[PDB]
Amino acid sequence: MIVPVRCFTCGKVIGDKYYEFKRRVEAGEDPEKVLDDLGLERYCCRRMLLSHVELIDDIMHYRVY
Amino acid sequence: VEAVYRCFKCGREVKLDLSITRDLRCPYCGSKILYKPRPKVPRRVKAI
Amino acid sequence: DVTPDDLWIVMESYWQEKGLVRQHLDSYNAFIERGLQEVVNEFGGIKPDIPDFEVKFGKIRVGEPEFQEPHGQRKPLYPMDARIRNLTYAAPLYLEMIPVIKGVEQDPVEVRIGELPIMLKSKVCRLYGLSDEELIKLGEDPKDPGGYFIINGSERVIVSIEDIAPNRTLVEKDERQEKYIAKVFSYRHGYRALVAVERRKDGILYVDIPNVPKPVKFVYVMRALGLERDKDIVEAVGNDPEVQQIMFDNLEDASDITTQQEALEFIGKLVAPGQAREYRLKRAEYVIDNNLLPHMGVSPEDRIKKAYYLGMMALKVIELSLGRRPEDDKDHYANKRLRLAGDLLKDLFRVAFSQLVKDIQYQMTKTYQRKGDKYTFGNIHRFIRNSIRPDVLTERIEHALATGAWPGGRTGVSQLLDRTNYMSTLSHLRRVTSPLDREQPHFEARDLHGTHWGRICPTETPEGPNCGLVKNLALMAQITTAVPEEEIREYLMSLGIVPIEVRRPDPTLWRVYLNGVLIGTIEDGKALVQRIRQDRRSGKISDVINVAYYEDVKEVYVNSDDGRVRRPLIIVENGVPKLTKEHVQAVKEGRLKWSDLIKMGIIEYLDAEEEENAYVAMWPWEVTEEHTHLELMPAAILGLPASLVPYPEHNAAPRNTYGAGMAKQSLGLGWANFRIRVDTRGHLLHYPQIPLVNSRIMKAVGYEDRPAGQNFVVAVLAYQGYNMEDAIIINKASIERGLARSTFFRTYEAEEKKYLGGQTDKFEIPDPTVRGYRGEKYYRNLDEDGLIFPESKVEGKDVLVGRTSPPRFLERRETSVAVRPSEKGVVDKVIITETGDGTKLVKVTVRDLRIPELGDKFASRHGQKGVIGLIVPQEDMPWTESGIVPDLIVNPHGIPSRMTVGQLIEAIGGKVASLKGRRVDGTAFIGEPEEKLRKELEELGFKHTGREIMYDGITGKRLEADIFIGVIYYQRLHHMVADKIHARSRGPVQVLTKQPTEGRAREGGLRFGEMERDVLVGHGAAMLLIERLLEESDKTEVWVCENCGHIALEDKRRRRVYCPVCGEEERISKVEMSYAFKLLLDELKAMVIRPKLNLSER
DNA sequence: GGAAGTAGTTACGCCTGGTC
DNA sequence: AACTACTTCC
RNA sequence: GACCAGGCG
Ligand SMILES: [Zn+2]
Ligand SMILES: [Zn+2]
Ligand SMILES: [Zn+2]
Repeated sequence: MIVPVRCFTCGKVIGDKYYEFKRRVEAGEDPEKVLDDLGLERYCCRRMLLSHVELIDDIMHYRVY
Repeated sequence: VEAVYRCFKCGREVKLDLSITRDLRCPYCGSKILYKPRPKVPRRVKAI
Repeated sequence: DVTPDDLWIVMESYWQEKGLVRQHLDSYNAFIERGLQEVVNEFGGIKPDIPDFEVKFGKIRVGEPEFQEPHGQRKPLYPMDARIRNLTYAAPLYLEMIPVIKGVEQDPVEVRIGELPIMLKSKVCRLYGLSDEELIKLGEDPKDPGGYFIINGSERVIVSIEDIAPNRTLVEKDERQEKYIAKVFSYRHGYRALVAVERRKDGILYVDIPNVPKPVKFVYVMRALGLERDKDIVEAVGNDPEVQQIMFDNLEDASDITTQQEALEFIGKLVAPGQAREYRLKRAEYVIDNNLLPHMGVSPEDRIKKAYYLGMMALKVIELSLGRRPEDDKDHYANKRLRLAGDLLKDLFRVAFSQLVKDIQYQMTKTYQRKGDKYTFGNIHRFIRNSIRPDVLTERIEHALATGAWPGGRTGVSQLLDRTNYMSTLSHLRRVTSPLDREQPHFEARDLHGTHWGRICPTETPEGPNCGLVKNLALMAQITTAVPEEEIREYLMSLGIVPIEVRRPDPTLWRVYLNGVLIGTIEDGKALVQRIRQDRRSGKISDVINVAYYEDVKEVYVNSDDGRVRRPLIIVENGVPKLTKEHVQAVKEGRLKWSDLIKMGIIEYLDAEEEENAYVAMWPWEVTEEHTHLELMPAAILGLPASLVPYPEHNAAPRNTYGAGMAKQSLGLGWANFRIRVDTRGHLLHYPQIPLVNSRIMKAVGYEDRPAGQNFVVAVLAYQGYNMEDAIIINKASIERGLARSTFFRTYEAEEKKYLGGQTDKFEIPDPTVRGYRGEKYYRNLDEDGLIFPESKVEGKDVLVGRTSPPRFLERRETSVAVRPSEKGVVDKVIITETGDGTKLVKVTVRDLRIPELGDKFASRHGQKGVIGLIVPQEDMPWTESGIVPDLIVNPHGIPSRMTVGQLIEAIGGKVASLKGRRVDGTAFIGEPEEKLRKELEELGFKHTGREIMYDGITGKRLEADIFIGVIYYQRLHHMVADKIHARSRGPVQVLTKQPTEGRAREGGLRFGEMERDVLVGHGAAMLLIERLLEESDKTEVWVCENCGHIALEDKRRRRVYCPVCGEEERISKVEMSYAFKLLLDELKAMVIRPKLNLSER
């Protein structure tokens, strides 16, 4: 849905890094280099950013009022 | 009894009484479906 | 040559142009475009009992989806409103009537004959051809593929039925009487006829007709069908000398007894027993014209063609007798045609239209007789309009769709659509079922056939009774829609085929069969087949046409029917495939589409018959001059849930089946529309994730936009014996951070029902003076209107819609709606609306947060099911030298017995994907090899085996062995322990048997069956058996008259006990027995049986 | 002795929903 | 359906 | 209450 605030495994905060990672990867930079620059060294943290889906945009359209 | 109701297609509020009004419809877009709105009261939620 | 990675582009284009539900949409669009008018053309004009009046039928027209308000008019209706207000998403159906007054036709009148339910996303629905934003504005998920119906607010999907090919004769051996049996299922206007011929052990030929109670000698039927001459019969059946002799022997004993004119009478004796000779003749000719080979026709002119077809069937059974041909396989897909939504709707509409036609005839006759001819001919339009009564057809169709019981013996045709997630819905929309009974051991029908390759998924099938009988389509499968047969017949005849009337079949002449019926004869049948396929590739012949030949028996089969499962292949000619690199580039750049490639003759569609003639290669480097086709993508032979599994060829087949079946039960964002959707139950994983090791097919289909599951860090070690026996150990810190979190939705419904006489019920908070009043605490959250405020915490047995009904006790009774006794949550949404009839309707949705706990079921894509055996704090979990803590631990003892190497390869691939920052391709046969993954893991700085040095959290020292750890995509299934736990101390009982009710929803009791009774007996526990089966179910006391043995009567008014049968008052004593046994005594005293009871002193 | 007919069975729970 | 076992006409 | 369908071991 929306990017998790913390890594499920070790609790490192990765909420802010997702949008930077997405824009840098779309810019054409190497994903490994981007993830290293962001500070995610453990592959548990890299799993959180690499496998996340922004589903909030696709469901914001329907309101419950 | 006048009750606050919210339309389905449009989000703007509609006022009527179910017991009296035989026909329920938003008198602006003709929508038969309405939402009972959330009361403006505090709700305590445990963050766990 | 072309890389398989380049054929992937073409396959992706195939899935892009045509969705995953194209079979339903194609069949239903064909039904609407031509099927309805075809049915109405079968149903000739209504002729009533009027002197000079009858009505012809014009053109069927279906309008836009609209709903007639009870007090308003036909407003436009959209699917969301249809599925929220509990309506049926249907459209008006209009039929023109042509009145024929004394042989002349007046101006037409358009009358509505009923409503026809509309399948979503079809060419008549309001969602057709709408952009994503337009569908979103209508409160719909643009990812939804349609292909289903909405009937009374519920989504119904019609599952295709794997029937036997119609009008095709199959030969097989009885193996009991040494009788060769050849049967055909002739279809005409929705009616099937099982015409079979039989060569018994005596060498005589017998024919079976469904409505003829006894078999009849074949020559008798042949002569009854207009074949006067014996030599003509012998020539027509066959020209081979051995067959000629067999027919001569079979015909001498027939001609010596029954001639041409005698055969009809002989059949009439069995069909219509009695002395009425004219009635016997009428019944015999009726069962000949209608009940024997109906597909040939019902007119006497079609009798002769029936004779030719019967002769061909006899020739086939004789050839089987001589062993010149093998037995016909019934599981071979050349012999099975699917029945889709279009044809099933056609049959159902035919039945409903027959009902409507008969009803209108009755109404017309009655109204004419009961008001003469004053206005029937003065104004015929009103006479027709008032006699319509259109509700019959719509009620019949809607009832059939809602219950699923089709006309005839078919049941379960329409099933409730599964909306657990994306995979479940799409797989349900791509499902195939067999009509065979699930109880019987259909060993030949429950096994995988070689013809299933590319047509049916080899691994996705349910466990248990339905195994093998319920099948799902392969991703490359395409199901045909029929083309007009007459044009195909004319083209084939123009190709050089001469009809059998002019030229008779000969051993050196090819027998050509179109659509399973023999049409003519040609020489050099291979040339005809080559010309046919060359014409099809050139584009002048439609795609649906398929042709095959058989050198063994010199037969050319041409198929143009509907319901054939086909697969696409690349045409290979002279060792060079037709597809080239420039075609792939054009497809990639969007200049070329899949239909274009099919039209140019680059890619071909083959069913089982044509594939029999093929020699298919599997890889481009395997192509030789002898190959006829090349496989577009061998990984597309799997189903969709089966394609979810990564590295499926490194797993055992049972585990692949388990994983494919469990992929349809996972939790995730199945549809973005869930918030405003009203559904009985639903789930929502709070943080779905893309599988790090995933197939490219999953991205092409769209599973990535609706993922269901998460990537876990999995360590394979034994930990405190709490993951023993397929149990799973999980991390508490991971759960508390959102791992596998989910929310459960339930939607309760309350309707303000309007009873007869104006006695309505009311939405209100009931006063305590009403009967059946619950506690005043249960109405705590209710509003004065009578509805619970949203976002108000609701626990078990709290009411949501306070409701009171008119009294019917022998004050107003209470019928309010409360949550189920074992369910809690928060009121997410309360909507109010109006029903179809006009009564008020309210839907209340309650959401319950389900944090994982002990007992919740988790599964991986490789079939490793398990429940949480323990929830361990993070400080107790082991950790790796790289700082990696598992989110989940699995016992190694579950790996080797199951032989799921694919799970280990997926763990390696997931670790490599996380380290690289690029997801790993795990496609079925072109995915990244395990050797490459191990080498890459080695180069990334980790051990190539995937084992890592781990430390014990409890004691702090490193484990002796290097622990295998990786990233595996685990999914949480909807089998939560909160939805299954049940306990009943004491509660309601059934009225009939006084035993506890059945079901978790109604405080039911657990059935202590007879198997448990034998278990208790084998232990010697006699008093425990008494306590479990007598005290705790239905213990009662009865009065028995010792003199007679009947049951004595106790008069509570007179305070006396006596036996009415004999009038005894002193020899009466109590006995103790289960109420079920007293009921049994009652049912035995019924049907006149006397169960006299003898009593003993204890 | 056939040679057909006829009848009698075909695991145990459990859960969900939907329609009568 | 697919097995058995009778039954029962032959 | 009994019918159907889908699952679970
Ligand atoms: Zn981490
Ligand atoms: Zn409105
Ligand atoms: Zn007595």
